[PDB]
Amino acid sequence: MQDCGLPPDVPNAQPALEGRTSFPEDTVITYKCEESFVKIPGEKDSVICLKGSQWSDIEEFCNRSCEVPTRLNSASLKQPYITQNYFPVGTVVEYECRPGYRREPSLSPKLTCLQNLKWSTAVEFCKKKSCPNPGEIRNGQIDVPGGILFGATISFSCNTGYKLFGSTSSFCLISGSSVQWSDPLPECREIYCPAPPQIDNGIIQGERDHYGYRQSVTYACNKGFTMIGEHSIYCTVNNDEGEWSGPPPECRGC
Amino acid sequence: MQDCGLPPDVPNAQPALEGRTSFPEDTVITYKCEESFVKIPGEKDSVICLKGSQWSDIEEFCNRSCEVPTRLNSASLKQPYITQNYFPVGTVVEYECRPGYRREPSLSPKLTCLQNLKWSTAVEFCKKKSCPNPGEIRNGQIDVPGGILFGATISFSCNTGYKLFGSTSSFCLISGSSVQWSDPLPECREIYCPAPPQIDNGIIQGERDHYGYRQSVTYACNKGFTMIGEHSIYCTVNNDEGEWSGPPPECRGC
Ligand SMILES: [Cl-]
Ligand SMILES: [Cl-]
Ligand SMILES: [Cl-]
Ligand SMILES: [Cl-]
Ligand SMILES: [Pt+2]
Ligand SMILES: [Pt+2]
Repeated sequence: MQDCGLPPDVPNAQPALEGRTSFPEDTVITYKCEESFVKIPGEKDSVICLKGSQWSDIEEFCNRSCEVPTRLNSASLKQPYITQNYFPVGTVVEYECRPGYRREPSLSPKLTCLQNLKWSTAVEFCKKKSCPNPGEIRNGQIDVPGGILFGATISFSCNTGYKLFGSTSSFCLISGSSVQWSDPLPECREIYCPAPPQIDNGIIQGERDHYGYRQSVTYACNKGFTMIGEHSIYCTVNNDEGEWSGPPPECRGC
Repeated sequence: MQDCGLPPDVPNAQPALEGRTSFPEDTVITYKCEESFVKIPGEKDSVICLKGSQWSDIEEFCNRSCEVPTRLNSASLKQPYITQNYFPVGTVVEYECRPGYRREPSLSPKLTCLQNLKWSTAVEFCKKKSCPNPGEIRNGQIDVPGGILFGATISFSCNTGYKLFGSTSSFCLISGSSVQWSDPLPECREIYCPAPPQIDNGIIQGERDHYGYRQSVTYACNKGFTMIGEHSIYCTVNNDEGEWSGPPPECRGC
């Protein structure tokens, strides 16, 4: 009926004594690997106090191991590395691209545990996916300030004389399997000036169905009359309504 | 004696006595109609001293006449009115159109000498001839401010994106028998933008031989290069030179 003394001394491991120094038979003491040490899977990490005041045998069960690889935005830890914590020197793990990222063939998606207990240099093996080419807007313009990769933003404009109809911008969002543009290409439609005013005792030289930006209309008085204002007027617009340069000339009189 | 006294007194007429008061037989004295007066055609205007110191008979030979019809630009006196100077009250003359004018049937080409010794009111019996239809200008405009009659002036313009080549105006001048357009219609030629600049590490999507107004050129970076700028630029045509909307997008980098 004798108690057990102090547990055996295990290298790189510290036992949880619970402030005790003597333990009754059938006492199980568990060790915890020291800093930079991860318990070797399948190894005895504890001791029991047996008859004759004797502790059960126990061998070193800790190996200097890497910390769980740091999360990456481009890729994730494949299985089963994604659930492991024991990473002794020489341990290599494999990654798999996230969404929306794509594999850079020329580069390896593997990380190694260096002697110094750190993961080998990180390379861009998982490169950002690139949305389809914007295209082109008829009588409009697309602005790609920072490429068209996953996360980029592009804007749309309408050339002078045209009003934009649709989305004014678009984002390279991730959509399921691949990547796509948030909003669709708008349309740059041609602005039209309201029918040119008609004048008393005068007429419009060759009238047209519609008048667009920079388009003019020339007037002509009737035999025996005179103008009062500009002879012609042109279709203004600016941003983004169609407007005539000014009032129409004037004929008089009789 | 063989002499004559003073010549008979003729109304509205004054005789040329030549400093003398007595005249020897066979002396012929001539009278000159007074102001506002013209001598009657085919009528004696002179007396002769005959035997017995007696002057030959003489009757009034001076009316009472208008003045040579005032010069007009449209019409010209007919024959023989164009050579006459004796125009007593009631005298009516006929005109004939000049070049390039034409008679206006509805109106009479005759002028009368009124009691007040003036010509009846002048009407436009000889109107201005008209010039052929100016026609039209492909991608251009013709400005007819005051009809196209003889003497009129018309201007020519070139629609946006086109440069005028030829006469910028024309006048309806008389061409022998008729009146014709001084100069021939000009040419509305299409302005071209200087060859679109090229960018480093990029290319022009489907380059063209020439670029006209509102025509654009889309750029494309080279693999591994990010396009930073306006995905495309268009050719703005400003009165009246061809210019690119702006700078071309860029490809980085390095
Ligand atoms: Cl692009
Ligand atoms: Cl005017
Ligand atoms: Cl005018
Ligand atoms: Cl681009
Ligand atoms: Pt005018
Ligand atoms: Pt582009």
